[PDB]
Amino acid sequence: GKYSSDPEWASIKPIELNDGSDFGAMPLATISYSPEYLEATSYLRAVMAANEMSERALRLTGDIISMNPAHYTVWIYRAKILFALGKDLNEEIEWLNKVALKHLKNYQIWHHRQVLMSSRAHFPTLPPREQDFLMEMFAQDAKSYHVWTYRHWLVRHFKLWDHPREIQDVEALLKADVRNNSAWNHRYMLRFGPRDENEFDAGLHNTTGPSSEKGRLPVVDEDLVDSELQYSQSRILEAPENRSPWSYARGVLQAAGRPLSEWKDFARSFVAVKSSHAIEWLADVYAEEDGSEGSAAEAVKMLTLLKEKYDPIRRNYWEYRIRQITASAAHATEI
Amino acid sequence: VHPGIPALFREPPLIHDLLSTETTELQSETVNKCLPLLKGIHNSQKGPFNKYGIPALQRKDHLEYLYDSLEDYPASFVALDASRPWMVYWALAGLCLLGEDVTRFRERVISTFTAAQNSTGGIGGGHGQMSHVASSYAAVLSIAMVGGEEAFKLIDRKAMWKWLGKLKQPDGGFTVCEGGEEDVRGAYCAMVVHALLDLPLALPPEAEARQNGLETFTDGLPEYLSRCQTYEGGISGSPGSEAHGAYAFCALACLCLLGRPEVVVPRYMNIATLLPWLSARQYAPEGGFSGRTNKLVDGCYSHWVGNCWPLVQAALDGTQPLRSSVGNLYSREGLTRYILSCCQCKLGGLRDKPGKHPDSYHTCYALTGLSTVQYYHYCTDSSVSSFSSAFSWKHDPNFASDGQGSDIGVFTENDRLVPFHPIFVIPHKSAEDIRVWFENQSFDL
Ligand SMILES: CC(C)=CCC/C(C)=C/CC/C(C)=C/COP(=O)(O)OP(=O)(O)O
Ligand SMILES: [K+]
Ligand SMILES: [Zn+2]
Repeated sequence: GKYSSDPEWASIKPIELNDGSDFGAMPLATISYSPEYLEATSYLRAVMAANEMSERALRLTGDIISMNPAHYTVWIYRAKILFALGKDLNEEIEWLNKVALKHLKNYQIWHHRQVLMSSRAHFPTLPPREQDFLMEMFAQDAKSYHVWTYRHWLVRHFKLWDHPREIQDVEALLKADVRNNSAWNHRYMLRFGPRDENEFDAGLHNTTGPSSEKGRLPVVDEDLVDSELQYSQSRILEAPENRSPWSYARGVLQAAGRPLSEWKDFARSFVAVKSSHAIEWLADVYAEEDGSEGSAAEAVKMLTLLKEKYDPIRRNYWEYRIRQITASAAHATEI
Repeated sequence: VHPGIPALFREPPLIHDLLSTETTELQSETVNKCLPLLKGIHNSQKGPFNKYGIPALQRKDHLEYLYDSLEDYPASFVALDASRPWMVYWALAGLCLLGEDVTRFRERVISTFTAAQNSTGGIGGGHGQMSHVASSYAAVLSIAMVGGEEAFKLIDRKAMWKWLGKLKQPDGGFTVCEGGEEDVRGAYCAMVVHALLDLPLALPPEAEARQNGLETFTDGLPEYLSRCQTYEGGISGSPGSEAHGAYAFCALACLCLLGRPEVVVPRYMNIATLLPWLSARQYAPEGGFSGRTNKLVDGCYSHWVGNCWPLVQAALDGTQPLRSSVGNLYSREGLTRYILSCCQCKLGGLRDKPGKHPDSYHTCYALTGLSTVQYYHYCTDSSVSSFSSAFSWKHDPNFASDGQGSDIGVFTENDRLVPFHPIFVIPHKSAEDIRVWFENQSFDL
């Protein structure tokens, strides 16, 4: 055994695996671990029990990660050691990049990155090639949930909402694939996400208010809103059945306290139907913001197009909307 | 092609953009793989095909797959080391769904989790792994399913309470382990463990979160979950992240552990945006649910998205006294077609989608979703608890249908599974029995 024969390791006795297979009934879903993994993990048990913060323990964590990067315990213990020993975290990040590139789907690696990067003593400002590394990840999987979550954290931590690479990288990803919802979601954070450092993080403004008003901005930059809506329309015209920019625009209008009817004519231009989202948009405009006679019937017509032709799998939801509108109209008719 | 299959499940959508991107390439490929299976004409499919053109649930094949999944794995499966408690849960859950008595696994469950419990509290992936809320959730649910005083006694409740108290964060949420990530899955798993073991609501007297003005496990929690809603209407894993079906389930189920659905859900979530986003998870012709906007259907979301529906529907209907209902606001027919026509592997097990090998995670959650469509699940004014609302959920069968319709049961009664609790994701009796047993034990000194 590598560890058991190494004089570097002589001073500590490993703790052997107790899986339950010896005392009583047979355990379930067992794994016949390799001898190398059994030995390394027996030494890990021993060093963690001793709370050992050492160079040998650090190497051991690296070895275990090479065999199993999905071992959540070893990553947490590794971070403890790095901080306890005052290790160079720039070098740890360069190593972590290599592990990340080998295991694209691994999320433990990305929590570890956040833990390291959060240390202002080591990383007082955004490292100069950090955004490029995130783009090397997105070039391989543009919707990676853990990498996007890390990038959200990074923006809040280094206050990057107006940093031009955040918007540029979103725009490069949306040029490559305008249907990348993860990039749209990050765009919303950049443009409309709450920034008050004295408040807990939130996806939307106004979470202390009534839930129907969630997202409402306390102060609206009207020119920014116009610009973002223009951008959304431009992207929609490239691929009108793409849900992402329509949902983004609804979020923008909600944040701004503006009505869906600001886009009535735009939505009508897709109606011969080029976008089911345009139909749903009109349904809501006619049902919720138009108080004129006949508007409720038109909303019902739009929802009937959706249930019969343009998005029929959601028929029960469309029918629920029709029922709501019909009840509302009947209430209006009686008052 | 069988006459019982509507055109909706046999053709791609009517509207098709000219612009090709990676998203549409993958979406097209997925539709093309599903279509022969939806039509029931793929040579991999086993009958009998019912009047709606859908193959039987292959119960014996799945049983054998799930029993096999509880035995030994070779060295190559080392990455599953930290997931061993999940593997036990996914298998026992699938076996229960399929109508097996899992009592005979009591001793083996005890043997498995005894070594995985840490003296300082909680359960981790196995001997020497730190306690983790997901391992602890999987272990508690497994213990609930097998039942018995001996399995219940395995857990050190006081140590579990002390350890869970260490995970409570100033912002109201929970980390998944000490030094680990904070996300809504962490909050949901922690609170399920807390509820099923009847832990004290107060934080331990020395919990660090008390320095931040918090007093109980639920202090600041629904506010935290509200801050995870996104502009899309869905709910993300942590604030500002992307709306995702798995986290919507975690957050909605967690809210329903805090009070009645019709009180808590509309208070902390904007239902006006949540409802259409949840509805938009379902695609045709596939019939199944995707987890996020512009991504692909996957049979595991039959649970994560599917079981959001009884929660949201209860928020709209209100508590039923022991009356009309909004009904089902998604297509049970589509989901059933996706699971039975597309997600069954000929050799046993269920899968994410055609082209994927089965695994026990996908087997557990596709079956859990199939069970959902077969029941009315609703909450009542009658609780087994002495989290009151969470223990008030009851069920009635939603029987197999005849004829066409917008809200129909296209499984056969031969395909009927055991009902699962929509919050606890185990049978109602299993959740009831564990909670009541712990309610009747004094908290350890
Ligand atoms: C109780 C509990 C543990 C709940 C959580 C369960 C759930 C599966 C968590 C993960 C969700 C999310 C980050 C998936 C993205 O993976 P993906 O990109 O591979 O999948 P996608 O394309 O479907 O989004
Ligand atoms: K997990
Ligand atoms: Zn899946």
